[PDB]
Amino acid sequence: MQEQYRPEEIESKVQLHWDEKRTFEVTEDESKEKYYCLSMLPYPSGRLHMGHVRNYTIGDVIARYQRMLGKNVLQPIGWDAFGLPAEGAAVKNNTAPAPWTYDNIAYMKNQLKMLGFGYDWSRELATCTPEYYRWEQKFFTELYKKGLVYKKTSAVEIPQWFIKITAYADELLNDLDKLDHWPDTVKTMQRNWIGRSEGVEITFNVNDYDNTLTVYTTRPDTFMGCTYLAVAAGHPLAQKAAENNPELAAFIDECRNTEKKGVDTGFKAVHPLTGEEIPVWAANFVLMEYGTGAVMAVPGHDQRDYEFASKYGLNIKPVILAADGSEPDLSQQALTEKGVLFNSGEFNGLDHEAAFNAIADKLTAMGVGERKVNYRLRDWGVSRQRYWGAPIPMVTLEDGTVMPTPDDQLPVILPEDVVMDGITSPIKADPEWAKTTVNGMPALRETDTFDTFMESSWYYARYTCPQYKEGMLDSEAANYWLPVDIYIGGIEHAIMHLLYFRFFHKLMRDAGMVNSDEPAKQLLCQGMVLADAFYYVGENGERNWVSPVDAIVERDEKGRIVKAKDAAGHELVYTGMSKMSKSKNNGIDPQVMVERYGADTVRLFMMFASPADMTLEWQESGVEGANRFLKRVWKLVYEHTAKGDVAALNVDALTENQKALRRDVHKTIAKVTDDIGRRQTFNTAIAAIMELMNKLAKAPTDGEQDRALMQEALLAVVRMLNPFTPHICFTLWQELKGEGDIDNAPWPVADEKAMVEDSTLVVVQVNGKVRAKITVPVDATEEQVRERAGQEHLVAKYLDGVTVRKVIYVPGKLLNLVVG
RNA sequence: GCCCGGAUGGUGGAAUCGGUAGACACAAGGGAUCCCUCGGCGUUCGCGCUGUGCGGGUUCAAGUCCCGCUCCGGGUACC
Ligand SMILES: [Mg+2]
Ligand SMILES: [Mg+2]
Repeated sequence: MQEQYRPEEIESKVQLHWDEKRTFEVTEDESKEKYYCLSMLPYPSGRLHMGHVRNYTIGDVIARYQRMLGKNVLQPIGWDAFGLPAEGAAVKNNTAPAPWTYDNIAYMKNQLKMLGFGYDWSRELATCTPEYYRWEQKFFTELYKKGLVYKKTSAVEIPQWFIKITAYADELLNDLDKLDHWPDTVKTMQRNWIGRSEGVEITFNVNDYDNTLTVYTTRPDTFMGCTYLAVAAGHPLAQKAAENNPELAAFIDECRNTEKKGVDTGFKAVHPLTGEEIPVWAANFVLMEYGTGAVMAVPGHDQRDYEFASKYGLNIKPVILAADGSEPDLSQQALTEKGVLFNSGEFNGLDHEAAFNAIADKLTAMGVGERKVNYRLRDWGVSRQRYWGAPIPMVTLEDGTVMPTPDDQLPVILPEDVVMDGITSPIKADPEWAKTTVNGMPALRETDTFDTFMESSWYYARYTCPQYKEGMLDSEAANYWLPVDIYIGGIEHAIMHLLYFRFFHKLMRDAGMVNSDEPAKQLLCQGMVLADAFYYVGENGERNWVSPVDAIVERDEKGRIVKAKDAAGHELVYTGMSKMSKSKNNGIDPQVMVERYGADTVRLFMMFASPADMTLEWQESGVEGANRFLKRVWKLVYEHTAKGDVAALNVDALTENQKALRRDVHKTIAKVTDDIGRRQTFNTAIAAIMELMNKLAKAPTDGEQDRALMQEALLAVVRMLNPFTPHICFTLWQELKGEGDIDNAPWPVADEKAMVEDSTLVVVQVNGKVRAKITVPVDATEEQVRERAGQEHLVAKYLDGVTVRKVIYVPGKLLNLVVG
C-alpha cells in the first residue's frame, strides 16, 4: 500500500475500471430482484452545480447500497437537451444550438464520471437526438387519433396545440391516494393544482338584455348576501354594454398590459330569490377562462368581493354567523369561514351543508340553477414558436384539412446546421422547409416545436430500452423495471414535471405499452445547498456582493463573525446562509472542490452534513473534516495491512474488552443498515461509522486475536462506507484482501450472537431524577438491582432518613426510587 | 391569508420506543499529523445545582405526547 491517501492517484484508475468492466450495466434479468433508482436528468447548461452533485450523490449511494444487497440495479443518466438557454447562447457565441449543446454534454459527462457516479452508460440518452424524439412524434399522432389532441387559438394570443390532460383529471386526483411514499407537500400541491371544485351555476335575468347571465359559485349557502355580480372583461355582456359605454370599452382593453379595478355595465340583474335589482360590473379579477367567466359577488364573505365593493361603494351584507354564534364584524374585512345562516329568510339557522343543499334544490327546482363540477386544471399547451425542440408532426393540406404527418415521413428531423438571426426560427424564416407533399398534392408542415416538458415526461421509461427501434417502448423491458423504486429530485417541479410524467405514464398504459398505473413509488426531494453571503456598500450606495471564498472573516470570544473584509479592504456585512446565486455571488463550483479534495471527500460531506431532505449548509471547514476523516481511515488500513495476514478469528475466547468492541462493530452494522435502508438518515449513518472508527483507532493491534478482530471490523467499515466513498473503498478492499471487486461484495450483516450482552447499564432515579448509572449482570433480578443501587453512595445519600414509597422498574433499563 | 416544516450549546445538528439530553462534526483554545478540554454556574475532580422558545397539562418520569401562546424558515393563491 502507499502511505499517503492521494485521490488524484486513485479516482481515475477506479473510474476507468468501471468503464472497462462495465460494472454498472444491467440487463432484464428475471432471476434477480430488480431495483430502479432514478435521479432527475440534467439540462446540459455547461457545468454541474452543487444541486446536481447532491442530487446524484444521493441516487448513487442508494444504487450502490442496493447492489450490495443483491439486487439488480438500474441507475441511468441522460440529457434533457432541447430548450431555450442554447438559443441565446448560440447567439452570444459564434455557434448553433446543437454543437453548443453536444459540447456541454461532453463536458458535464466527464464531470459526472469524475464523481464516480455508477451509471449504466449503455443506456445514456440525449433527448435532442432523432433517435429519441421521433418517438414522441409518433406518440403525438397516435394521441391525436385517440381524440386527445386538438388545435386552438388562445392567450399567452396565438394558435396552439393541446393535449387533453383534463380527461385524466379525476384519475390523476384519485391516484394520489396510492402514493404513500410521495411527500405530502407534493401531493397537496397536485390536488390544489387540479382544483376540483363542487359548485352551483346560477342564472339571472338581466333588464335591457336579451340573454341571461350565469355565474359559478362554490358557496351557494351565501346566496342572500349577493349584492352585485362580477363579469370578466371578455364576457359577451360586458362587450355588449361597451358599444354604448365609452368608459367600459377603455376597460376591455386595459386588461391586456398586465388589486381591484372595475367598470359598471349599467345592466341590472334580478336576484331570483329576493326580486331585488342588482348591478353587474366588469371586474379585473374575474377569469374569463374558468367557470362561466362570471361570479355572484358576496362581499360580506369573499375577500376579493369585499375589496371591490368597498372601493366602489357597493353594499356589503352579512349572512353567515360568527364561529361563536354572533353576528360578525365586517368593518375590517370579509368573514371567511363556513357557518350558520342568518339574514337569509327561509334559510335562517341552516348550517353550511344543509344550506348549500337547500338553496341548490330550490334553485334547481325554480329552473335557474344546477350543481356543477369545475376544475382549475386546463389542457396542456405543447407548441412553441421556438427552433430548439422537436418538430410537431402535423400537416396542413392545401385544401385546408389538418392531419398528422404520415408514418413514412417520420421522424420529422429538425436540422442542426443553421444560422441564428436570433429572432426567427431558422425553420420559419426559410419558407422552403415548411414546404412538403402528402399523397401528391402539396402540403405545409408545422413549424412550432414541442414544449420541452414533452421529452422529460417519458425519458424514465425509455431508459428501459434505449436502443429499441420498432417502438417507443419494449413492453417486456419497460414492465420489468417499472415502476421506478425511487425518484430523486427538487420539490420545485411538483405541478409541472411531476404531474406531466404521471399523466404520460397513464397515456402509455392506455396505449398498451406498460401495465401499471403510476410511474414511481417513492419520491425523494432533496433540500437546497446554501452558502454564506457577504456584501459591502460602495461609495455610491450600491451593494456589492462578495463571494464567501473571497471573504476574510474574524471570529471572537467563541467564534462568531464580528467583522469581515475583502482583499480590496472593503467592509463586509454577513447576511447568513442563503440559496446560491449569481446576484448574491456565493455559488460554489463543484469542480474546484472535486479537484481540491477529491470526489470521495466531496460526496462524503454532501451526505453527512445534513439529512437528504433538509437544506445543506456548505462549509469549507466541514469539507476539510470529511477529508481528514478519509485520511484517518486510510492510515488505519495501512498500519493494519503493513503487518500482514491474520489468523482466523476465534469468537469463543475473546476478552470482555474484545467482546465489547466486536459488539460495537455489529451494532454499527445494524444501525447503519437501518439508517440507509429504512429511515434514509444517511447523515446519522455516516456518524455511526465515524463513531465506530474513533474506537477502532484506539484498540490494540499486537495479538493474533486483536488483529483478526481489526480485519473483520475494517472489512465491515470499508463496505459500509462504499456507497458514499466508492473510490477509496474499492482500493482498500483490495488492500485488505477481500474477495473480488467491492462493487459486488455483499452488504455486511450483523451477527446476532455478537450483539448479545453479558452486562447492562441501569439508570437509577430518585423521584425521577438520575443519581447514578450502574453496570449489573444482564440477567440480574430486580432484587439484585435494588440492592446494588442501594450500595451506591450517590444514591444512598438521597436515601438518608427518607423512605421508599414505591418503585418503578423497567427490566435492564431503569430503576426509579420514589421517596420518601 | 393557506399548506408545510422547524426552534435543543459558539455553529450544523442527534436522541427511532416517553426512561443516560446534546451523538457525530465544525469552531475553539490550549498542549508535544494525534491524544486531550469543550452546554452554563460552583467544584474538595466524587458530584452538585441548573438546562431542550415561553405558559400550562398528562405521567412515578416529557426534547419526545396533548392545549395554548411568541418567534423563524421555505413554498403558494384573483380558479
Ligand atoms: Mg437526522
Ligand atoms: Mg425518545
